[PDB]
Amino acid sequence: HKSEVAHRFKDLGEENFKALVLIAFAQYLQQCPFEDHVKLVNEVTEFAKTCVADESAENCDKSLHTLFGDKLCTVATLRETYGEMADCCAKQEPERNECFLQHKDDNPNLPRLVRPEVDVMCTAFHDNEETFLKKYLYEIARRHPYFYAPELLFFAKRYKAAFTECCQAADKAACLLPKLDELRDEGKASSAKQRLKCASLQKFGERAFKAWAVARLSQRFPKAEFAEVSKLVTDLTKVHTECCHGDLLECADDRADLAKYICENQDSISSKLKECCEKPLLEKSHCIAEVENDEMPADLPSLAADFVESKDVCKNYAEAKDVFLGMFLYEYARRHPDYSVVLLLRLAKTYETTLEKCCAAADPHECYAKVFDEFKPLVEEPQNLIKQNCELFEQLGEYKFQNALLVRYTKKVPQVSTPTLVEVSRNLGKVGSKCCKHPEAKRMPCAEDYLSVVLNQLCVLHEKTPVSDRVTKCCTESLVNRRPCFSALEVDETYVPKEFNAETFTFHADICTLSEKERQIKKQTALVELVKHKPKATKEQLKAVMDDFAAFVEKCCKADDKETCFAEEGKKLVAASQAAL
Ligand SMILES: CCCCCCCCCCCCCCCC(=O)O
Ligand SMILES: CCCCCCCCCCCCCCCC(=O)O
Ligand SMILES: CCCCCCCCCCCCCCCC(=O)O
Repeated sequence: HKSEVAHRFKDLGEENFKALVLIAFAQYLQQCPFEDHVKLVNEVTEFAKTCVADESAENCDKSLHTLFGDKLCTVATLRETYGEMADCCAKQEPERNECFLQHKDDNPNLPRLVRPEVDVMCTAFHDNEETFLKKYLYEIARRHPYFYAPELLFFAKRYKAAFTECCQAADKAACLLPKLDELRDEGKASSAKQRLKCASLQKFGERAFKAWAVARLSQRFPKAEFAEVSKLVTDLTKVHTECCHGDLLECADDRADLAKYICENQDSISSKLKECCEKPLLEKSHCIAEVENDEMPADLPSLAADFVESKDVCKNYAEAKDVFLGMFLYEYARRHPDYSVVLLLRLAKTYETTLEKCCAAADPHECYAKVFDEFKPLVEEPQNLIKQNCELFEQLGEYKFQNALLVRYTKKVPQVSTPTLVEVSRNLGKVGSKCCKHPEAKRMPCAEDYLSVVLNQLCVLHEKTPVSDRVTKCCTESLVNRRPCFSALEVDETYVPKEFNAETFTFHADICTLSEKERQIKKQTALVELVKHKPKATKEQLKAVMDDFAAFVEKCCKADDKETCFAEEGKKLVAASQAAL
């Protein structure tokens, strides 16, 4: 490997290379139009081929970062369009690439990407599949310049498959529009997981990330020995640390080294890696990162002997505290793939707190004898919440569950924006649909994973437009204490009922012509404003108003002169409601 471009061209293949080069340029030159990028990509790609033919051909022995930066420095308009970015070109290499990284604009001033109609889309897809897809890949790459390029490429190919299938189905939109929604939401979620892992690492440090990773790796690979699990956690932590810094190639090399290491030591890690490890380099690490938990060994004893009963608990602990705590987490974790990672972490902190206390007390052995009892309420807490909220979802269906949640959280934090209360409640309810379909034992991991993105989105919005101290508390706590801080929120008894607005509770006959989605949203917005206006209102009372409201909408979406019914019956609904409440 005298030629890093040649070697990359050979590993990836022409198609993948072209796409990844496009994404890379799109992420740095975020205001250059599609056609400049296509020219760059073809220039780099002709050049690549030259080095494949002959690794000694001129400039082929240069560094990927060298060639990338030289090409950025060739763009004629660099100073006029990107100002400071052009000053990077004056640097010699190690710092030039670090300079360009710094001048990527996260969330730049760009107008929202409007979804064309299905038949406009499918026609452009048929008419010129290549430019349709790549022009859209360019549009996403340039608005998400830190999005890991191959994860973005993985998404692109699922769009290609979605268009391929649904554009030749005789009912185009009912096929395609759902798949575009799932992709849009997986995209925003995966993006938000990235941004969350990197802020947690910054705030709380390496130890806390390594704790989290021990728990997760141990659930995944319950047959690995501890020393193999800690080797992995150390390499994971180096990988995550380098990928947060956001340099594409340094992240991609670290991720490949780890995937390579895992695929070579498969029989010391998990038996479910065969297929991932037969895939090409581009896809290996991604496949492994999503692999199912291995089945745990049958012969697994109690943790009591090593962690509670053994004399030498304090001595083994004091000799390497984190190592001992990590062993405890490893042994607990691999027996419980049914626990959320953060429940495992509460348990480990409990074990830690008790050892710190007990190993300095008169009789340590007696002191930590019953440490396992302290785990019981922590375990039961999220289990019981899932029991209760999934029972509710079983009774109500998704929509009516979402409305239960609206009432619940509007009352707890009625200063929150109505649009925000509505979105997070809809979203919480979808977490019910997804997670309450699992058997009891998969439910906690499902909840943890989807709640972490609903609650980050929550805390992101609130950082920007603060509203409640209590919410800021829950948002700035450890990721281990986030969800339970939110669960501990109580009804705000300080809230002054908001003033009646007539317009707020006036409806027009165009609600009959909205989608199911749009109707629901306008009703749920009404429900929030209802609770915001009458916060002491009882569930029985609330029900009585929603039944009449529901009755009202039906009647006037059935009437000759729809709009008169809305103004006239509405006068009767509003006055009836104001009486009863
Ligand atoms: C002339 C410079 C052009 C830019 C070169 C683009 C580099 C793309 C390489 C990305 C490596 C992708 C391999 C996947 C690694 C992984 O996630 O496991
Ligand atoms: C392979 C060993 C890695 C190190 C393992 C350390 C285990 C620590 C257990 C306590 C978990 C606490 C999670 C973060 C909370 C805090 O920062 O106090
Ligand atoms: C911008 C600020 C937004 C704040 C929105 C507050 C609404 C509360 C959301 C908390 C729900 C999280 C799940 C907790 C489950 C439970 O109730 O036990």
